[PDB]
Amino acid sequence: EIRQNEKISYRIEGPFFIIHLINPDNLNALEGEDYIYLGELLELADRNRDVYFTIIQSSGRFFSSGADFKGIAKKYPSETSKWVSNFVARNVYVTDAFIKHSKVLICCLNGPAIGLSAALVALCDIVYSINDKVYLLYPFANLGLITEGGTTVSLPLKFGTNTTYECLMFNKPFKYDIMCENGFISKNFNMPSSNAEAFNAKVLEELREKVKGLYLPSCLGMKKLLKSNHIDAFNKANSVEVNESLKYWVDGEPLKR
Amino acid sequence: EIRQNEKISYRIEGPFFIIHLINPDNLNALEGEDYIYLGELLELADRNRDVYFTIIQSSGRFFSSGADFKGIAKKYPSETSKWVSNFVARNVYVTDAFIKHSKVLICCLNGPAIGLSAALVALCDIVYSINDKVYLLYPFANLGLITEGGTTVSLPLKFGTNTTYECLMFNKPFKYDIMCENGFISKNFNMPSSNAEAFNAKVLEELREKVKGLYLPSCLGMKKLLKSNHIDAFNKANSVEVNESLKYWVDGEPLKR
Amino acid sequence: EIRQNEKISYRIEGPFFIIHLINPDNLNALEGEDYIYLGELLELADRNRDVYFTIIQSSGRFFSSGADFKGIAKKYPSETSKWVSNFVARNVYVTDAFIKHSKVLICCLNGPAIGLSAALVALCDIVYSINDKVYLLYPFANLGLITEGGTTVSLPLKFGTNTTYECLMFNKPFKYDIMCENGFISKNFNMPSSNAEAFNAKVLEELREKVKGLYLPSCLGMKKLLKSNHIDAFNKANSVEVNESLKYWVDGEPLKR
Amino acid sequence: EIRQNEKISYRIEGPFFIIHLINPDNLNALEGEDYIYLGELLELADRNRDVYFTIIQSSGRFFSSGADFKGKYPSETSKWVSNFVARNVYVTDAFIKHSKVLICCLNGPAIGLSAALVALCDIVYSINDKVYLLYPFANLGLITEGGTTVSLPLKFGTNTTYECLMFNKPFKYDIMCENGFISKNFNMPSSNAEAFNAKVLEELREKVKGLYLPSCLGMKKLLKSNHIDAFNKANSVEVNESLKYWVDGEPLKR
Amino acid sequence: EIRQNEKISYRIEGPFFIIHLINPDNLNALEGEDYIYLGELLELADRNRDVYFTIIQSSGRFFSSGADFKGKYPSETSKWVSNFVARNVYVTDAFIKHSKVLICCLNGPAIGLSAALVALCDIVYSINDKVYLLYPFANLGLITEGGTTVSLPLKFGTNTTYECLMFNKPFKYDIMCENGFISKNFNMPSSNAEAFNAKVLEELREKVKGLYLPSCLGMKKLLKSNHIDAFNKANSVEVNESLKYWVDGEPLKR
Amino acid sequence: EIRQNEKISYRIEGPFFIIHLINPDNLNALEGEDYIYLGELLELADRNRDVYFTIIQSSGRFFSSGADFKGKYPSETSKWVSNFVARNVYVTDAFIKHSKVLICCLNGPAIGLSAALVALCDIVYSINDKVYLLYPFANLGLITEGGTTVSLPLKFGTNTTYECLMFNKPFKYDIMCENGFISKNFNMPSSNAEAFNAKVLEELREKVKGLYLPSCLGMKKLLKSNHIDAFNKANSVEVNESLKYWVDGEPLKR
Repeated sequence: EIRQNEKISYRIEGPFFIIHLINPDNLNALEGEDYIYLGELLELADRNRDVYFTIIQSSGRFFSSGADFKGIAKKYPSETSKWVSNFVARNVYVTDAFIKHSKVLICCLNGPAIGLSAALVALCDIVYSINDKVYLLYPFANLGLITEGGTTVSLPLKFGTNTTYECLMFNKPFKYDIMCENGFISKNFNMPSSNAEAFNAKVLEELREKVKGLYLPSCLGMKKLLKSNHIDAFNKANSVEVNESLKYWVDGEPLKR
Repeated sequence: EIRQNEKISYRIEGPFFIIHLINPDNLNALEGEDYIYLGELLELADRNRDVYFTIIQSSGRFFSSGADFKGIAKKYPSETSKWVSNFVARNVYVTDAFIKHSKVLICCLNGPAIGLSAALVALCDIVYSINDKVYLLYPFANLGLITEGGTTVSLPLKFGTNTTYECLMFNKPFKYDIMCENGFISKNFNMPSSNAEAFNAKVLEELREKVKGLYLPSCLGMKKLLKSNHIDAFNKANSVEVNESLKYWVDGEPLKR
Repeated sequence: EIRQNEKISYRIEGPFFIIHLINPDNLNALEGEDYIYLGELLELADRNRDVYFTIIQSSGRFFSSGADFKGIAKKYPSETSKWVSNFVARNVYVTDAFIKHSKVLICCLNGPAIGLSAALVALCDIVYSINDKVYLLYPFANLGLITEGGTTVSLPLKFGTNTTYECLMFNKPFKYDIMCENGFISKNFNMPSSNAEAFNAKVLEELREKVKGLYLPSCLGMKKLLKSNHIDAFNKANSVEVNESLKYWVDGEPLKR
Repeated sequence: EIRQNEKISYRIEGPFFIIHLINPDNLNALEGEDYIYLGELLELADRNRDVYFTIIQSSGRFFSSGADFKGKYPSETSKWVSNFVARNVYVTDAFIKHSKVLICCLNGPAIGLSAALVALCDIVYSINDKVYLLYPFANLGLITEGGTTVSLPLKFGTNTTYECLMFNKPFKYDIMCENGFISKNFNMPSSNAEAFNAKVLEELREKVKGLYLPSCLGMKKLLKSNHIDAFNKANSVEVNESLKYWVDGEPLKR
Repeated sequence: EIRQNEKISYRIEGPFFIIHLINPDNLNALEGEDYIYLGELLELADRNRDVYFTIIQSSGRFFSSGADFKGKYPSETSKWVSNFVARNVYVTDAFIKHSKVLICCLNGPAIGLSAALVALCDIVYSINDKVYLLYPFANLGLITEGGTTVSLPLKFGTNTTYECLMFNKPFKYDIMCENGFISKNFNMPSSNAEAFNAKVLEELREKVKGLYLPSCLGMKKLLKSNHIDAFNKANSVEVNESLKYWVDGEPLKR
Repeated sequence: EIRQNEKISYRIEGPFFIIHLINPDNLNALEGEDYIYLGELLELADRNRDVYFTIIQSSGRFFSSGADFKGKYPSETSKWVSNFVARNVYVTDAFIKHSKVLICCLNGPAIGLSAALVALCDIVYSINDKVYLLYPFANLGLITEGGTTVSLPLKFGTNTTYECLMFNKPFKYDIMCENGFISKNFNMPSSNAEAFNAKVLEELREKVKGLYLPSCLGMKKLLKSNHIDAFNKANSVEVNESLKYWVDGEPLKR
């Protein structure tokens, strides 16, 4: 068991643990406590012996527009203490939940993802797209922040170093063509952008077919070995990213933007 | 000198040590002792001061359909002792022979490669294809096994992480288009699939031309430096892969499949 | 301040430190002291708190034809002492200046680059091309040398391992199509090959536009994290490359070629 | 520059940034917000161009008895992310990355997270041979914290570290000496940490005469690169792997 | 659960999985299939949810004199892959990856591959000051085995390791002590390994009282990550690089 | 084979390549071209198939007082690249990569870059307990050189290394002993380095009897892999980061 969250649901269907972002009217923008809740759902999936795949699905036109700004609120003895509790803690936890996850993590990209949400997409093992209008945007340079959610490692790993610099330094999107040219997207479903619900069902239908006849413990044993290629780099980056962001928050520049 | 093997021949032509898989009627399926023999041939090439390139060629419609199942046979005090001797020993040795090889390793891909044979293809420095119908298949999830022959490292390195997951988790081939898009194949010769013999000769003809005027010790000096990028990762993966496979063999699941 | 160099100029325009190779009649071939001067200019840019981007531009039909052979000259107690002073010292210094540079390094590729110059291009963060006729050539195998300027790491990182072997082992160029397929070039300006001057101005015009509204310290903070992915590998390669080249120089083979 | 804290003071004397734990009646036990305050002070020292050495000094009979166990959330996970994870990752990182020479004046025992911070210092001086470090994780139902995963095997050896951590035994003075953890024992009475503290500073003043202090920092910058990756990896993994121990509830019970 | 082996017994007592080498008349020399059996026992202990400590004990005057030299193939390479490579990579990996706390009760000397396994244990207790470890690779015409490439410099220092390995000299008790390799010397007569073994278990029982044993395993899991990559790399390279020494024939001659 | 050098001789005796520093009147201080010559001699030894051990011996009261400060460029940077960077990266690399067993006969103190080379040797023997190593970088306005960034913490411990380097203090005999840096102290009078040198060679001759010498090299090849990456990284970074200290001018002033 776990508390209910009106913005994120989950369910289990056979070997699939399915997480669903269900706040399309706000483009599935997520507050700090929602990122924590995502980590807690990954923990549930990770401990469930019948689960082999964790599938993240969303709703409406965006996968997620990223961290919900409105959050702010109004209690802490310093600006540092405040940002350690609100930003550092949450980022280090949810990023670690993705990095360490032992089940096969699949993202169903129904639209654009931005910011920390787009970082989490880049931490997934497999990504499927609704159509060719999807993109990922990491607007750190425009917001006065730095890399988050393991993007320091994942973006050069999955898109190449030179491409990563052009996108990050100048606040440009990783568009569909860049995703395709780097094999980031394993299948494009070519469905209308209004059709996230049908897209999500179609991915699960194909997954049910694809797992027939496989020995699912092999999937997990192979993931365990594959994860060892970059696990150290991801764990180092996570700690450094969250601690180096603090000067940007405490300076105040992101609040201005 | 070395014993003769009716399934694998070798010869030396100038700076080229040429290994030839010559059992096309059985799709060049290899038994454990044949993988060991391949390692022994690599050792011969590696110690020969006149050799600068080790070229692996095959015959018929397949490069190699992988490990020969028929092997089985019928002596060991436990299932563990049996699999240590038959699987662990052989895999750790032939994989190491490829990883450490100091001469430029070139694979002439005359058709599909499967399993451990396809792992060895991914350990080569340069790969040439007969035509666009070649593929590599790593059927570990269908066989109830895990990554072998350094594929834990080589597949993400040469095909990208997300692509590797889609292929390995779901037992899908790395097809020609994926090989091309990742620069895995350096030249496609576009010859008919029946023509492995002519393909093999044509590769060697072009190689004779390409080495004219080069200082061949530079080739080896550059390889020695390039190998240092991933040598530690490959050596770590080899040990872990062979030892982690044992539970899959001892459990018995692969024997069923 | 710094001494003047008739072959290389520099200037500062806002957040841009601009280095210009200005010897088109000799294809911007560089002598040892010119590589050192490039390192000294990078040091100036690196220490200047108003500089966020270091832009390297050239002139005429070549970006740079590489190390200037004529150099030779005619004083050293041994061949080793001579090559330590003339080759090892200079390479280890200029390569380190590129590896450690904290500002965003952008290369404006107005034509082909060869040898050590082409290595430096591969160390830049972002590369823009004048048109599709550019290429990089690393002629080490024809010259009787080995990898230089961090190419041991940069070429497999940015072009893939198998491609790198085909190019380096056989003295073949990394052509435009290979650069494009690996995302090495962030934008091709598609201008006539005679038009380096207009190309250079156009890149700076677009850069002025692209930085509007960005928090430039974020660019540097992100680079600092991204650089940590491969900094150890580059520093190890630099030391090994320069010291392993000595036997090739002292043997005498490169002097013959 | 920074808020006041009744339990921790600081001052600058020439090239020395001196942090002083000043709550000897409670054995200098620290709450979560005090560890955060320590990180903030390290940031001040790190950014101060006149500072070359950061010296951490305490008071009374203990250096620090560790986290103060006396010292709104939608779940237990959310609570422990905010109270344990956040604070540990931040103060540990502040020590790991610190660019000034970090010197600990060990006036008595240190326990737990405080003792982890002592093991992150570059140089340690002891008041006398009664000092020890205790990492009581096995008795509390916790795991390694504050980079001890890396620092203890590095500075005390692997086999020694297992005997001490697995069985909740102290790293005593003799073990510290035999591994060169303590650079000097001042052999002074435990009833006067104030004199000890002053004597260390007096000897530091003498030792820096004639040195080019930027060389000290340049050397530290290179030396730190030997294990910086390992420490950063350990920090993320330690804080996240502890959560199951807190959320289980076992530490609350102990 | 597993076949019987006349030379090696095992039993479980509470949280302790106890492996006992019981062939004192042959100094507990082990054949290839016995090293494989040891790996199989470690796998049993590793998978047993009630086990927290794996204790390796022996008998008589030696812990183990190493590989038993008293103890069908198309080539010499094929033979040595099956007899040496396979067995060494498997038993070494079993030790490297083991998740339970591994304790060695050193009742006398250990030699060769057996002494490599002692250096892979987390904690080592000695019967008395007459124990030593000998790695006679240079005299046998072999190279490092059982992860000694990593473990010996890690636990004894690099310079010491070179003096011992290059010149076929023992790591004696004083060297073990000075490096903290031995956590406790029991100072008991060599004529009674049985009493030593019982005394170690008695003290372990006392030491675990009041501890949360899952913390022991959680801490080991983190500590192991410091050198796990190095050990796995060394294991593959050691076994494969030995082949030229066996296939040359030089060890057969010595 | 190689030019003569009045300050450094060499000879081969069986499996031993013996390098002898022979300028005791100037405490065997070495100029830049002499460090280059040392690298060239190591290359000779490394390529000689009959050589298994490279032994470095000196003369008089000092092993070496370090770089000789008594001992055309368009800039200060160009000058220091040619005179300091080039020479340091080359001789340090020669030591790091050397495939033969490197033994240092420490007849007296070593300072600076010479003392860095001593810390790169595989085995060190001392004439008596008066030897020390001094790395006076903080007093000279320089930083670590010759791989000391890695070797000193590795062989003496991190905390000890900081006390010595930050405060320009010697690594004395007792510190060398306690860390096992010295494999044997010969306890001979300082007035006869020649006898010391001969005695070391006599004992080496005895110790190699019955050994398969290719095993020594095979073992070194594996042992070297533990830290080779760290040493190569440190070498590039040390030489390049020193430049600002030389170009500033601070060392010239000291």
